[PDB]
Parts: sequence; C-alpha cells; structure tokens
Amino acid sequence: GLGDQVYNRLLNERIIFLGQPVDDDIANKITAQLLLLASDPEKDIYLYINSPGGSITAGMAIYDTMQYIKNDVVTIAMGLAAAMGQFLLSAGTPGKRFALPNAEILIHQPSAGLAGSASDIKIHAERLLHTKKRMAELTSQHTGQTIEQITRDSDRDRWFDAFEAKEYGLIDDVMTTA
Amino acid sequence: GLGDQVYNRLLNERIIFLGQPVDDDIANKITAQLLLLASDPEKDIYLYINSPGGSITAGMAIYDTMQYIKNDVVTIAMGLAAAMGQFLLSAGTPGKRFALPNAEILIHQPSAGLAGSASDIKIHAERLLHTKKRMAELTSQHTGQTIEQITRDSDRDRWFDAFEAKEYGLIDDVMTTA
Amino acid sequence: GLGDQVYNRLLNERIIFLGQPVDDDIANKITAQLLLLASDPEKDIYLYINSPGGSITAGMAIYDTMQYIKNDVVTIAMGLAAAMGQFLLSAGTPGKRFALPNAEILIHQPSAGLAGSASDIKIHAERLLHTKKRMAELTSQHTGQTIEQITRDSDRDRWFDAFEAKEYGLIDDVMTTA
Amino acid sequence: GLGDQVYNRLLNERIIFLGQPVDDDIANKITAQLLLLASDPEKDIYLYINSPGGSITAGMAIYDTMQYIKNDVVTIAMGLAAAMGQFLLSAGTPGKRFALPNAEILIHQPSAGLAGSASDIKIHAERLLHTKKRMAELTSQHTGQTIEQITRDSDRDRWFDAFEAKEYGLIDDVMTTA
Amino acid sequence: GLGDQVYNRLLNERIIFLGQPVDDDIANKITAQLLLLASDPEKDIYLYINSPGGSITAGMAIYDTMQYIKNDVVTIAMGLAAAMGQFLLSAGTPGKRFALPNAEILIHQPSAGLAGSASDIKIHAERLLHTKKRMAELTSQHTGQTIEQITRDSDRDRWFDAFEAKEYGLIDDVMTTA
Amino acid sequence: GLGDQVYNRLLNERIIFLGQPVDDDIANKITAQLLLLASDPEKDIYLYINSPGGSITAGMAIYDTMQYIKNDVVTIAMGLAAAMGQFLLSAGTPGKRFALPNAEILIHQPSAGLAGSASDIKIHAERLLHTKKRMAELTSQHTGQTIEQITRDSDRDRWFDAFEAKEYGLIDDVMTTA
Amino acid sequence: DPYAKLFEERVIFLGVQIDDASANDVMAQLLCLESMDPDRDISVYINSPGGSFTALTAIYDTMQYVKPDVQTVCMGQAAAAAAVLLAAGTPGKRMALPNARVLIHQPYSETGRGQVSDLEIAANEILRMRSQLEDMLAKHSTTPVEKIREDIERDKILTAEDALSYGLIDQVISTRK
Amino acid sequence: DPYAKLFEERVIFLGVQIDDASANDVMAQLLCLESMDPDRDISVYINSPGGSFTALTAIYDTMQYVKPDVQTVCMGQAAAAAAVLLAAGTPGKRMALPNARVLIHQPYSETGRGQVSDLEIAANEILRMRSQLEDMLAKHSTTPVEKIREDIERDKILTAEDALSYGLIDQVISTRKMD
Amino acid sequence: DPYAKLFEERVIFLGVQIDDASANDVMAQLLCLESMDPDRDISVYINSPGGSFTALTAIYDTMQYVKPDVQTVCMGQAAAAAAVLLAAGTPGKRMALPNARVLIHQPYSETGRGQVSDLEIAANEILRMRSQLEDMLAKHSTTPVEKIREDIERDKILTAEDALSYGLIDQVISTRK
Amino acid sequence: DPYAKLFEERVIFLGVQIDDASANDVMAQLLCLESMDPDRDISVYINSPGGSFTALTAIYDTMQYVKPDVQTVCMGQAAAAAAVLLAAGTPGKRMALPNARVLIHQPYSETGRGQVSDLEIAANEILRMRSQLEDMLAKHSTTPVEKIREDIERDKILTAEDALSYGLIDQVISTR
Amino acid sequence: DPYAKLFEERVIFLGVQIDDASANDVMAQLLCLESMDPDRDISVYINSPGGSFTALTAIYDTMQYVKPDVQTVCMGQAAAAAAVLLAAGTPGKRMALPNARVLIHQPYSETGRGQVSDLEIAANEILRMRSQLEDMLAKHSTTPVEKIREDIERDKILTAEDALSYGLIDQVISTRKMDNSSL
Repeated sequence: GLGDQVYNRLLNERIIFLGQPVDDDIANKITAQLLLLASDPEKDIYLYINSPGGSITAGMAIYDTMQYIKNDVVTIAMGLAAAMGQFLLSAGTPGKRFALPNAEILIHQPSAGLAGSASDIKIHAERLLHTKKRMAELTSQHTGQTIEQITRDSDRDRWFDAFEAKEYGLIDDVMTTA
Repeated sequence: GLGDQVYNRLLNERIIFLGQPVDDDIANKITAQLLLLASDPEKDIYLYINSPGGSITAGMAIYDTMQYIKNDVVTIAMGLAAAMGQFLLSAGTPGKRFALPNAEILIHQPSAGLAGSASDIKIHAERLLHTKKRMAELTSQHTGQTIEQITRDSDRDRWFDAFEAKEYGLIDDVMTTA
Repeated sequence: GLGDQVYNRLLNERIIFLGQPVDDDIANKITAQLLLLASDPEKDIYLYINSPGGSITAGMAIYDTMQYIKNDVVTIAMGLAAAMGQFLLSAGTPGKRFALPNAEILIHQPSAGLAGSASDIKIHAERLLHTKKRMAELTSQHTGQTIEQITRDSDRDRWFDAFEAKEYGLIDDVMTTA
Repeated sequence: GLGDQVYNRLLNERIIFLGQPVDDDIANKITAQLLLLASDPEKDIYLYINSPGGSITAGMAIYDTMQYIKNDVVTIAMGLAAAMGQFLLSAGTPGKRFALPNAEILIHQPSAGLAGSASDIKIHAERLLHTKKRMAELTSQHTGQTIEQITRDSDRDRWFDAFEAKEYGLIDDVMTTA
Repeated sequence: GLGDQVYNRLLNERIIFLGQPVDDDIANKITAQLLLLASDPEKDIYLYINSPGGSITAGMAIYDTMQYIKNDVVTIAMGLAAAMGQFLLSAGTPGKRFALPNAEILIHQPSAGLAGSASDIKIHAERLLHTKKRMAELTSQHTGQTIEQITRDSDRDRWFDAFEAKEYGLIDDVMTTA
Repeated sequence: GLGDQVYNRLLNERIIFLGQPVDDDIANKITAQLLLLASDPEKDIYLYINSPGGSITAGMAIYDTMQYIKNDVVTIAMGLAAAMGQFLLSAGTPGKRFALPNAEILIHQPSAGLAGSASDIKIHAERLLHTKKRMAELTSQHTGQTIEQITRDSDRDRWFDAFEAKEYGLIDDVMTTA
Repeated sequence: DPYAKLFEERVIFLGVQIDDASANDVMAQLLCLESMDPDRDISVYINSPGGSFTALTAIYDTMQYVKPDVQTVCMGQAAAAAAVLLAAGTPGKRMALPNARVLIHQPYSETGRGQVSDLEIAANEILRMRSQLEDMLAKHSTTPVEKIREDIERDKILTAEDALSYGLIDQVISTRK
Repeated sequence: DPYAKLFEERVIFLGVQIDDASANDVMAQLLCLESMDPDRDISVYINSPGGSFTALTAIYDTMQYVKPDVQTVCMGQAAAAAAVLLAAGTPGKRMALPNARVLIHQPYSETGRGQVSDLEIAANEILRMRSQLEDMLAKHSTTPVEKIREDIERDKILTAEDALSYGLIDQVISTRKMD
Repeated sequence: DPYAKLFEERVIFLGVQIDDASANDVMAQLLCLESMDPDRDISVYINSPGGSFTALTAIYDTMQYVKPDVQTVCMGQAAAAAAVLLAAGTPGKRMALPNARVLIHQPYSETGRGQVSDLEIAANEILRMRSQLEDMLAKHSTTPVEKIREDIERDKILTAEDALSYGLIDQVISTRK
Repeated sequence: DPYAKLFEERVIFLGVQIDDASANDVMAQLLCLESMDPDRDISVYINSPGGSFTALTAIYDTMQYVKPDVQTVCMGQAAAAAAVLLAAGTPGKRMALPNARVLIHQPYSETGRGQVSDLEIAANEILRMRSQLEDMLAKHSTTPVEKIREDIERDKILTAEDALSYGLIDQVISTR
Repeated sequence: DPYAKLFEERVIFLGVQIDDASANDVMAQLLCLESMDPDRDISVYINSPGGSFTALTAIYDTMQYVKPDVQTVCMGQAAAAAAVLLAAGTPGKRMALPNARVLIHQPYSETGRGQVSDLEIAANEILRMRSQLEDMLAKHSTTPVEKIREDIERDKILTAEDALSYGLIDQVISTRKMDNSSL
C-alpha cells in the first residue's frame, strides 16, 4: 500500500515512472497516466525512464502518446536506459531530456524470433527489416546524427556514460543537485 | 495492513527502510519516497540499511537521487550492510553516517556472469571492467582511502565490525543510546 | 483478516507480538514498531516471544534496536523460545524477563554453510568463528555465567523448562496469574 | 469476506474459534484475542474447539495464556476434538467444560521424529520423554484420573462420545439446547 | 468482490448458503452465521443446500449446532444435495424441509480409508462401524423409515428426485413458486 | 478492480451476467442475485448469456431459481450460447427471450464419465438415461418442438444462428438497437 | 561370478526385499536344487529387510514342502518376514553371525479409499494375516504364543545371543579356527 | 578385463558405497576365495566413502570368520565404515598409500514419523550401534576406548602417518624401487 | 553391420556432434588405422553439426600428426567444427557431395556466474579461441585472413561450389567413375 | 532378424524418421550394397513421415552417385523428404502400392531468439532450401516447375494414381 | 575395438571426468600392465576436464608406485586435476599436442549445512588439500612454490609452449617422424 500511496502523491505532482521492462500492461498504464495529465495543456509532465527495454509495439504506443498529448514531456534517466527505454529517453521534447551523472545508456538493434512456413518466414523477415529501418530513421531524426551513423553504431551494441551520451546528442544536459 | 500502517506512520516522520536486496521495484520505491520527502528542503531524512546488496543500476539510481536533492541524508546501518548496501551506507552526508554497535560491514568486487558471442562477450567484459573501476574510484572518493588500497581490499570479501569500519572511514560514528 | 485489526488494537496498548522463523522482514517490522513506540520514553514495551529462532544478522538488528531506545522492554516467553529467540528473550532489561509455566527454552551454537574456493572458505570460516565467539560472550554477559561455562553448555544442545531457566539466569522470574 | 465480519463481531460479543489445526500463527492470533478480551476482567470467554490437534508448543502457549488470565473460560467441543484439541478442551475452568451430543473426542500419545548424530538424537529423545510424561501428568491432573491409568489408556488412540467423556472427567456436562 | 456484498445483504435477510463441498472452514463459517442469527430467537432461518457431500465431523458439527438453537430452520434443496448434503437437508425442523422440482438427491453409505499397524487398523475399523451405525440410526430417526430398511437401501448409490424424496420421507413438500 | 463497482452498478439497474462456464460458484452467485432482486415483485430482471457450457446440477439450480420467483426474466444471448448456456437462455419467460444478431447457439445431449464397480456403473448409467430424458423433454417443452425431433437433433452437434434460432423456437426475437 | 559357483554348491542368497520377483526366483532355484539332488542340504542366506506377507507365506510353504533339509543363515540382518524365514529352517541348523540382529514386529499395511464394507473386509484379512503370523512364529519358536503376541505389538530387535535364547536360531558362529 | 585378472590373484576391490548389494558381493567373493584356497592370503583394497552399519557388520563378520589372513590396503579415502574395514585386517598387513586420508566419526541416521515409544526404541538401537562402533574401533587399535569416544565425537581426519601412529594401519608404502 | 566394413576399408564416420567421447573414439581409430598400414590413405566422412572446441583441436592435431594422407568428404552438412575438420584434410583430397552446405561462424559460449576477474579471464580465453580458429581457417584456405575475419562475424553458409571457390574444397564429386 | 536377411536380398527399409542417424545408416548400407555387387539393383522401401532436409540431401546425393539402380517402393505414406526420395529413383523403377498417400508441402522451420541479421540469414537459407527442393521436384518429375511451386504453397496429398498423373512414380503395383 | 588394441600396446586412455570409478579402473589397468611387464613403459593419454581430489590422489600415488616409466600425453585439455597427472609423468617423457591447453586453479568445494565446528574442520581439510596440491605442483615443475601459489589463485590457462616454459611438459609433438633406419 505504501508504494501505491507514494505513486498517488507523485501522480498528483505530475510524476511518472517506467522502472520495469516495457510490455502491453505498462504501455496502457503510461498511456492512461499521460491522457489523464493531458487535461491540463499548460503544464508539463516529468518522466523517469530507467528500464532494460521491452516490447516494440508498447514503445510505439507510448511514443505516439507522447507526441499526441501536445504537452511538454520532461524525460529523466536514472539507472539503466537500454534498448527501447533509450528510445523513450530521446522521445522527450528537445531541451528537456536529461540523464543523471551515473546513469548509463545502451543502444542495439532489435531482436525477435520467427517460426512457420517459408512464406510466413519471408513476410516476418521483411517486416523485421522494415521496423529496423523505422527505428534507425527515427533515432537519426531525434538525435542529430545521420542514418548511416546510427545504423553502423547500432550494428552490434554500444554503451554510453552521461557525458558521452550528452556529446553524442542522445540527451540535452545532465542534472547535478538540480 | 499493520506493516503498511507502521510504514506510513514512519514515513510521516521521514524514516525510510531498505531491509531487502536491492533491485528494480524497491529502488523505484525508494526513489519515489525520496522525491516525495524532498518537498521540504531544510529537513533531513533518516535511511536505515539492512540488506545483502543487489543490482548495480538500481543502486546507482538510488545514489544519484540521494546526491540530487538538497536535503541531508542520515544513513544508519543495522543488522548487516553487505556488498553494495555498504556502498549506499557510505553515500550519506559526511558526519551523518552511523552504524549500530552490533553491525557488520562487507566489501567485495561486483559479480555478474556473461554469455553470448565473442564480440558481445568482449563488449560486456570491458563494460564490467569499466564499472568495476568506476565503483572503486567512487568508494575511494567517499571513504578517502585512495584507489589502489580500495582495489587491493576489494579482491575478496572483507569484513568490518563497527569500530573497524569507523577507523577505515566507511562510517563516522558508532551510535549508542541516543 | 481479523489478525490485522487485532494486532493494531493490541499494538495500541504497547504490546508487541513476536515469534516466527526470524528473517529480514519480521526483523524490519519489529524494528519499525519499536521505533514508532519510542516516541514516549517512560512507558514500558511488552514483547512476547514464541519462535524457533532465525537468522543471526536480523536478530542482532532487533537486539541493537531494543538496546538503543530509552524505553524499558519487558520480555515474556511462552510455548517454545529456542535458538536465537532465546537470545532475544534474554536481551530484555534485568528484572523484566519472564517465562510462563510450561514454556520451553533452548540454547545451542549457530549454524551455517560453506561454498566457493579455498580463500573464500577460509575468510567465511574465520567470520563464522568471530560471530560464534561474539554470540557466546554476549550470552555470558547477559546471563551472568562465565564465557567458558556458556561455551561448554552451548556446544551440542541444551534444554530448559521454567525453573532451571530461572535459576540459571536466563529468566529473572516466572509469572502466573498476573 | 463474510467470515472476517462474522468472526469480528463474534469476537466482539464473547466468542473465539479454534476451527483449524493448531500451529504457530493460529496460536498467536488466539493468544492475542485472549489478551485483548482480558482487558475486562468480569465476563467469561467462550471457546469452540473443532480441530484434529496440532503442534505441542502452540497448544502449550494457548493453554498457558488461558491459565494466565483471571477470566473464566468455557470450552465447548463440537464436531471433533482429538489429540491437542481434546487437551485444550479439558484445560478450561472446572464445571464449565462442555461437548455436543454428536461430538467425538480422541486421546493418544504425542508423536515426533528424530534426526542428526547419536548425541543429538539422545538429547531429543530424552526431551520427548520429558514432554510425554509432562503431558501425562497434566492430563491426569485436569481429568481427575490417576497418572498410571491415563498412561495405560494413552498407548493407542481411544475414542469417546459425550457420555463416557463426561463420566471419564473429560467434560463436565452436555447441552442439547442453550 | 460482488459475492461478499451480495452474501452479506442476503445474510441481513436471514438467508444462509451451503454451496460447494463441506469442509472444516465452511463448517466454522456456517456455525458462526447460525450463532449470530440465534441472537433473535423468535425468527426463522432459511438454509439452501447445493453440496455434493463433505467431511463427516464437519457435517456433525453443523447438524448439532443447528439442533442447538431454538430458531426453526428451513432447508431448501437444489442442484445435487447429495451425501452429507442430503443428511443436512433432512435434519431441518419437521414440516419445513423443501426441495425444488429439478433437484436430485443421492443417498449412500460413508466412505473412508485405513492405514497403519494392525491394532490401529482394528481400532479405526470399529470406530467406523460405530460412526456408520450412528449415521443409520440418525437417518432412520429423522426420516421416519425403518433402520433395517434404510441400511439395506444405502448399500450402493440410491437416487431420488423431489417426488420419491417426499413419499420416501426425506422432505415434507416440494416448492414450485413463492 | 473496476469489475466490483461496474457489477454493483449493473446490479443497481438489474443486469445479471453469466459470461463464463457454469460451475457451483457462479451458480451460487446467480441464485443469490436472483433471490436478492426478488424482493421487488413488479420489476423484471435482465440476464445475458456468454458461456460455452457448464454442469448439469448448477444449470438445474439456476433454472429452478428462475422459475421460482414471480418476476419476469429476459434472457439475451451475447454470442456463444452452447450446451447449458442456451438452455438457460431458452428458459426465460415466453415472448421475452432475445439473441444478438451475430450469435451462436448450440445444442447437444450431455456428456459424462463412469468409474467404479459394475453395479455402480449401471446405477450411474440409468441415472444418466433419466437425466438425458429429463433434459430432452424439458427443452422440447420450452422450445415448442416434438420430443423425437429434439432427440434426433441433439445427438449430433448441430449449430444455429439467430434466424434459425427463432424459426426453430429457441428464441422469440432478434434484438437489434434500442 | 561367485553366485553361480555358490549355486553349484547349493547356496541361495536373500539380499533384497521380499516381493513377487524375489519369491518367484526363490521358487525356481529351490525346485531346481531339489530336482538335481534331493539328498544333500540346501543353504539359504538372508540379508533382507522385510517384505510382503503373500511372498512370506508362499516361500514358507515351498520350504516346508521341499523334503531335503534346509539350513538358514542370518548374515547381516533379518527384519519382519526375514526373521520368519530364519525360523522356518530345519531345526538344529539355524545360524546367525556374531554382530547380527533380528527384528520382529506386527505387520504394517495400508488401504485405499473405499466404502465401510470393503474396509471391514480388508481389516478382517489384516487380522487374519497377523494371527497366522504369530501362529507361524510360535510353531517354530520355543516361546509361548501369548509372549509373542505381547512382544510383536511394537518393534523388537535382538542380538544373535538374544535370538538364540528366544529360539530363533540354534548356533551362533564365532570363527573358523 | 583387469578386475578378473585381479580376482585371479586374490584381490578384491571395494570402491563403492557400502550397501546390501556390495556387501553381498564382497562376502560371496570372500567365500569363493576361501573355498578355492583356504590357507593363502586375500587382499582387499578400500576406496569407499562409507555406507550402512548393517552391511559393515556383515562384511566384518565375514572377514573375521574366513581363516586366511586378510591384507587391507587403502588407496584413496577410507571414511566411516571404510575405516573400520581397513582396521579389521590382519595385524602387520594393513597398508595405506603415502597420500591418503582416513575419516572416522560417530554414526548418523534418520527415522520417519512415529510415536514416542518407537523413537525411544530407535534411540536405544542407535546408541547400541554407536557403542558397538567404539568396541570395534578399540579392539583393532592401540588407543584407549575413552580416547576413541572423545575422538569420534566429531569428524576426525588422519593422514597416512597420523593413521599409522593412531594404530589403524601398519605401514605407509612409498614406491616399488625403494622397498 | 556396414560400420565395421567401412572401418575395414579405412573409412571413419563422424556423424554425431563433436564431444569428448566421439573425438576420443575417432582419434583411437585414427591411431589404429595408422598402425595397421602407414601408407594407405585414411578416409574421413563429415556429417556433424559442429561441437566443442577442445575436441576440434584434438581431432585436428591427431589428423595432422598421422603419416598417411587424410581424404575428407563433406556429406550432408559440415557446420562450425565440422567445417574446420573438412578443410583440414590433405590438399587435393578435400571434396564434398554436390548438394551440401558448409557453415562457418565465430565461436559461441556461455560463462557461469562469477566475479569480474574470472569473467575477464574467460573473455581473454574465448578471444584466444576465436583467434586460433581464424588462424587455422586461414592456414588451410586460399582466402585472405582479414576476409575470414569479416566473414565469420555472422553465420556464413557456402554451397559446394562456394566452398570450392573460397579455398576450403579442392573439387566436387558428382558420379562414380 | 529379418532386417539383415532382407539386407542380403538387397532391400533397405526407411521406416523411421529421416534424421542424421538413420541417414548415416542408410548411406553406409547403400555403400556396402554397391561394394558387394556393383551391377544388381538396390531396393529402397519408404515408410517414413518426412525428416530433416540435410538427411534428404545426403541420401539423394548417395543414391545419385552409384551405378546400381535405385528401385524405390512406397508403402503407406511418403511425406516431405520421403516423397523426394521416392521420386529420386531411377526412371522406370519408381512404383507404389494402390492406396498409398504422398504428401508434399513447403519446408517448416523454427529458430530461437536472435538479432535481425541472424533472422535474415536464416530466412535466406530456408528460401534457398525451398528453391532447391522445388528444383529437385521439377527435375525428377514431369510436372512443370511453375505448377510444382504453386502446389507446395499448401500441403497437397496424392494417391498412387494421382502420383502417377503428377509424374513422381512410373506404375502402380497391386499384386504379383 | 581400438581401445583393446591400444591397451595391448600398453596405452592407458583417460578421457572422462576423474571420479572414483574412473580412478579404480585406471589403477586396476596400471597394476595389470605392471604385472604383465615391469620393464616396458606405460602410456597415459589425458583428455579429462578435471575431477575429484581423492581420485586424483589415488591415481597419482599409483602412477608413482609402479616400476615402469609413465609417458604422459596431453590431448585436448587438462582442466583441474588432469594437469597434475600430466605433470606427474616420468621426467622427459611428458608431451602434449600442439593445439592443446593446460589449466590450473585452486580446488573448489562446498559443504552442506552444519554447526560452526564442522565447518571449521571442513575448512581446515580444504586448506590442507590446497597446500598438498601446491606441494605436488611445485615438486613436478620448475617454477618456485611462491609462483605456484600466486598463479593458482585464479584460473590460469597455458598453451603447449607456455606449459613447456612452465615446466609441466617437456616436448611438443608436431608430426610423425620416421626412425633413422641406418642398419
């Protein structure tokens, strides 16, 4: 009950958390909180992403909700922002994306699994290629790097500290006693 | 419940417990409690530590939150403060870190197994080395016992018994009856 | 369930129920209750024990919490108070430790396990020896018998009913019918 | 749901139940209920017994708590009262122990197991012998028979209904209606 | 959720349900409800049976508690109401036992199991003999049939509808409407 | 969560759901709801069916409860109404049974299993014969079809839609819009 | 293998629990040994911890029927049915090792779920088996049947000398000088 | 088959847990070796971690009854019952490899759920077993029985030299070139 | 059985995954074949889906050591370890069936939970394994070593003609002559 | 055992699933039977419900390599790999029993979790395997490759007469 | 059966994990080979991933006891205890395959739950076994005992030439070499 109570007060203070792997349930949760907070168009929402990624569709839902509510979304990284959580980190409005000094960030290409007949395998493979291209171009759009730079940096894996991410363009600035 | 009621009534007194291994949800809970209590800046928060340690990224999130707010944090060790619970024990404000007389403190290097392909193994190994060096230098800064001494003492498990922790610099004073 | 409200109502009378396999959760609950009741210094705190023991590091936190506060602790035993539950029963203030008739008390040495390489096994074994000698000396200090007497008696197993426990020094007096 | 409210209000009136096997948590709850009801030292507490027995120590704690308070206790056996359930049924105040006409009562010696080295097995065996003779002497004292007669009777399980139970001293009277 | 509210509201109307197989917990709940409704003596209690049987001792406890109170009990049968459900159906106040038109009834002898040493097996066998003949006697007394007739009939499973029930003597009338 | 209060409100406007396979628990739920709503004799009751089947005894209990009260019941099919679901759908008052335009209605004679001795198997076989004839004649009476036609159609797994449902006599009208 | 040789010189081991397979094998070896030579003795060495009662009765009947004298040797232990086979040998030729034990107790059994009549039939059979057990024990022992009935109420462990005094065996081996 | 050749030279391996089957096999092999030649030495090699007490007593009695001298050789470890079997050889013919360990401790046992009388009987039986164990250890050793009881209270581990001074073995054989 | 004959005419089947026991058996057969006739070539048929690296190295060493020439035939498939075993044969004697696949990729391994030092030691070991594997691939092929480095980054599947052009297969057999 | 006997009457069964072990056994048996007599035909009996593709390829190449004619008989069923193996026999020797079913379908595959590149490589490999299967089915039958490609999109079951019309077998045998 | 042919030529082959059964088989085979001919050498081929310590000790003692020289060939890997057996061969006759590794590390063990005294006894025994292993490794090698103590703290992997420099082996085989054949 304590966790629910503190989350009650934080939601009353316009604070949202994503401290777990992303799936459909937490996607609905975040969308519901954002829609409820969208009733106030002049205020902003603070977001506290620290998750080891999750599902593609849930992340797309949250990203579209962020771009829909028209409100300013302040996104903060605290612990590990990896895979899809990193994409949600950069999804915030420009100039309001931050990472804590000891926060650590990850980028890598999507992974999935396929099974079925040959035609189904081909269809799923081409959809996987298409969504990989969409992720690459969205990342290159949000961060001031070209598509080729991202698609070669996200070939296998890459890590970032606070200042390396700041200079790379993933975030805008780091907080310290702010 | 009874536990929920006593935890609520203690939170009204700005008292926080960490009596479980550190992981995602408990770190989010502690961060939420700290952010809620940070409304009043000139008050201090008591943080009781009794944990065998846990995940690295969650603890880094908690530590960044502790260093983020202007409020002073008084860390009190009871039971044991092993592994990274010690790290959070020594992260309190100087002169306000304490351990009970019958408290044991443990220090050792991080451990997190790895698997995958050769290049992925190399990347994860170099990240593990980097984060080990980061932890060593951070605890050296918070205890003032140089870097080489900390690295030498972190090869294997080392135990401290209140007064030994005091002379080592991990804590500031061993509390008695207030 | 009825247990929650009945425990809340009895806690409102400064009566604390103990007795389960002692672990981190119950120790944290007891320490929180003691800290909450420590607001009023001049009222006694009754603590009832019926447990088969538990982990050492949690009972030591409970012991430190009891020795920390100003409030006198009146410990009552019934049924079975064995292993380190006996230690927590004897930790009470002198002249305020009582056991009901037909209440059993048990003393024995601690137990643990070993795993790992030779160096880790040696370190953990020396830590276990230090913990065992600390337990023996604390028991001797509280009961009044010599260290060697407790060491000889608490080697294999030792049982007590009310009266020889009273004369030994574990129990100050046996109460019945108020 | 309904059970919680009905048990709450029955506890409010005078009523306490033992409709499940005796163990640690049920003994703790019954002891808490008895202690709470002992606040008013004039009215009597009605206790219904329907259980196939349970652990020795929990039953001992309940029995000692019953003897500790000055309030009269009226034990009523319903459905079944076997092993320790019978013992707690007969432990009530004289002249106010009752059973239902269709109720059954069973008596037999305790049971346990042994494990460990030879010395520990010997110690546990002598402990069990002492406990068995203690139970024999208490049940002989509370029932009115001789120690040796009860010792012969409690070699194998023996059954009774209300009539030979009441002429055997197990119960005082039988009501068909209130 | 809704079940608790609807059951409580029907309990406010002196209606008691006995769905699902009979066990110790449901026996205690039914006894609690009966003792609660016994507070007002000049009222009636309606009981609905949809149970396929249950424990022998729990059924005896429920039956004897039903006989204990002065309030007339109206048993109503629907569904199956077999085994012990049938026994509790016919144990109501004479002239106040009813079954719905599409309500089956089953009668058969009790069943159990035996295990242990030869002497204990013999003791349990004679105890089962006593219980079975007591059940036959009580069934003959309540239904009004012959002891030998019921004993011969209840050797295998015997099935009735509402009619063969009413001309058999298990019930007194069949309710079609209100 | 939301189910509790949405069901409370829907009960306030006298709406009852059976959206699951029929068992003892939901049988008691429906019976309790019908009995509670029977307090008002002039207003009707609405019940919806989305179920793939259930047990025979629970269906008989619900049917008997439906015909017991004086209030009219409107049974509305909500897609899949098979086995016992359609029987409870067709058991409503004539002229007030409806099905959604895209609904599935299925009829088939019951299924069960046999285990035990030869005499017991014979007894259960004749019981199954009697209950199958019971069901066949009941559905022939309710649907207005001949016994032989119903028996012929029920042997196999013949399906239906809303139009065939009304022309066969299973339902009285197809409800579209309000 | 040593087992084949010992069978060549008429030796049968009983080192497993008593069940249908072991009893059936004992039948086969005893019948073959009698057929090959009905004049020399047959030796049975027991190291069993117990077993079922039906195999007990069958093996006892087979040993009684086989007219050549049968020697019985308790090597490691003899519990429940094994003690009965130890006492079922030819009188005057029952042996036990020095550091051996013999365990005797009333039979233990369990029954499945069922109606009261079936449980009564099973209990009657259990009592009949127990009565046959103490009768068979008193037949091959020098103790009164009442003493056996009172002693086998619970488990009872006897050494080699205690078994000799009780009548289970005839000689206690010491060594080969 | 090396084991067949070893048995042809009157050598018996005991490198498995001491249970009923292994005890029966060892006793059958001992009887065969006695029958084939009643007055020539029999070698028993011990590499077992222990086992049940009844099988230990059976093997000990079989070794004592069989008249030809038995030479016990320890190769790896000899723990619990294996130590007793090693010490039960003919005096002057008990040997151990230079790097070996002998482990002795009091018996450990488990019993099921039961009434108090059965538990008391089982406790009496296990105390009798332990007393028999000290008797067997003291008979074949050069150590007072009180010291035996004090030593076997907990796990006692002895090397080859410690066992030789303790009386369980009689020689530590280093190599073949150095006789 | 055909297996014994195929051994008689100096042919060894490798149809199961490369583990300790299979490698031990293969190298024992190789030693026996070398002993019986140190001049006639030994034929090795590869039908395995890879295996452990230590067994790979053992088989490779015992195949390069023996005096007689090794005649390797890829049959069905040869993935990872099997690819190296196929390509390690005597030059001019490494051939494959017409339809076949040869799969090459960098080694994959799993390391248990442990401290950072043990993990970095294991990382150094697996890097050394990869370097040794690519060097062995480069030695027995015409392909440049850096080309192999960039090729074995992911799975690389080659047909018989692709393997022939790569430098792993000398020629492709179609029909008996 | 009758298996060894029918082996010296030069008859080889394929009554189990077509996996690596059975493939190796069949390949060794074919090599030995060619060694014993390189002029008499070798009889292959098919009663297998398909198997892995690598075993199919190995057995196909082994049958195509040797001189002795591969006389293929089908009983009960010949699905997936078994259909190709039956159609791979020498012309004029592919015969089947009257009421026997031959099932043809595109290969079915399953892979574990992996990155996008690995899945793309696996998809390319499975497409190549399907193309090779279509190539063998076209070169060993009379139906044009386009109709074969269109037919293996979904599972297709053919009787002995249907198989004969398709072109996989030569004639139907009922009784000698 | 290739293994029988190897045995007839006096080759003892060890390719499984070292446990009690494998140790008993190896000791029996070594004794039989010594009985057959106390002059011809005995060859031991090692492809084992380590194993228990008591079995290692028994095998080592049996190898040191027999009269004939023992020729050890490292073949694949020698992970934990097999390395000691490889180093325990007759000096000058300990060889290894080219692409083989030899691993060395301190023994790893774990004990069940028990009282503190039992754990102390177990720890003393484990320390004694570790000291014994260090002594055996120092006796049959070149590097000083202190270097062994420092090295066996963590897993140390050595190649063929690394082992030769360390002193565990003496020669590295490359290819079959014919005899001189000079009459």
